[PDB]
Amino acid sequence: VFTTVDNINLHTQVVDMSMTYGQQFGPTYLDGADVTKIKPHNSHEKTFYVLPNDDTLRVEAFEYYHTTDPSFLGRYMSALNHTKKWKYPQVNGLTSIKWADNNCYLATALLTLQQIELKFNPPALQDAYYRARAGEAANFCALILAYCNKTVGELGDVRETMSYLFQHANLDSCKRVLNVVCKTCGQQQTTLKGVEAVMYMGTLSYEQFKKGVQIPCTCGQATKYLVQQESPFVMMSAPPAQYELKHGTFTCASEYTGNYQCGHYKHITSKETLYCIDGALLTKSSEYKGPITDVFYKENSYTTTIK
Ligand SMILES: Cc1ccc(OCCN(C)C)cc1C(=O)N[C@H](C)c1cc(-c2cnn(C)c2)cc(-c2cnn(C(C)C)c2)c1
Ligand SMILES: [Cl-]
Ligand SMILES: [Cl-]
Ligand SMILES: [Cl-]
Ligand SMILES: [Cl-]
Ligand SMILES: [Zn+2]
Ligand SMILES: [Zn+2]
Ligand SMILES: [Zn+2]
Ligand SMILES: [Zn+2]
Ligand SMILES: [Zn+2]
Repeated sequence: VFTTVDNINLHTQVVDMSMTYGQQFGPTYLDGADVTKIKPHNSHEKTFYVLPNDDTLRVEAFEYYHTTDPSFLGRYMSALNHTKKWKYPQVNGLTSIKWADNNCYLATALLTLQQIELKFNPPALQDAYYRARAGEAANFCALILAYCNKTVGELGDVRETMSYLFQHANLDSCKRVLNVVCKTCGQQQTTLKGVEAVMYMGTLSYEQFKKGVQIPCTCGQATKYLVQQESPFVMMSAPPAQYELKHGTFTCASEYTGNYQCGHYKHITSKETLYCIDGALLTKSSEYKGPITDVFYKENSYTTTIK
């Protein structure tokens, strides 16, 4: 019998058939199911996931997941019991998810991550991220739910899910410098780094951010524009409104229709033409107009031209 916390460093233990796994190993999981109350069986003699009970397992658990929350393995194994049953079709060369248990926001996020450049700091996230691009995205979706502290069936927001994931990614080299102009106060330059340098809530178009956005001032309206952007991408979010998506001006977008929270997501991507991925469904179009809430753009190093 093998016990592990990372499926890498395995620990071989000797088991019997009298006591259950709970008494011998603590809460133990096979695949995604809970074999805590289940007694050992013949075909079980394989590797089992156990909650860390010593310092060696606690250290290995942090090295793989970068978390010390004792409930993390439980939330992760509970989500995996559903995600392993989902279907992950290949739509337009991308891995999507067939609709199941309100996974519309998870599918839009999964398709978005396969199109932007991202390096995850937790090794467990990075390893499953690679398998997700290759078609095996069950572990990756389950880990996303665990890190975001969300459960299967819960209604998720794509912008909130991306932000949670961005905080577990290497965005240290990302830098955004803004300039807020105000006729009374003057000019103030602010520098953002990391997660805050790649996301903005207000407008959907990256060009309006470069031209200037009407932002309030402490004295009372100013204008904020982008001076310099050094990031592999930018995420522009705005409340759901009708927007015009043109081929070649963006990478991918998030469509939200329906009421607040209990609504549905769809993924729009710009290839040789505009593609609409709704789980397992694909529709193409030369132009698009609909309710868009998130737009992702590509970037490397931008520097403004206004004094
Ligand atoms: C699907 C879903 C799941 C979870 C969730 O959790 C939010 C709670 N969270 C704070 C923890 C939200 C959503 C969700 O509805 N998302 C969508 C994208 C959404 C729709 C609407 C909206 C308004 N009218 N109608 C008919 C729809 C408004 C907005 C909106 C507005 N302003 N903001 C910014 C500033 C925070 C966002 C977001
Ligand atoms: Cl960490
Ligand atoms: Cl992390
Ligand atoms: Cl609202
Ligand atoms: Cl772009
Ligand atoms: Zn970490
Ligand atoms: Zn389910
Ligand atoms: Zn299920
Ligand atoms: Zn002012
Ligand atoms: Zn849905």
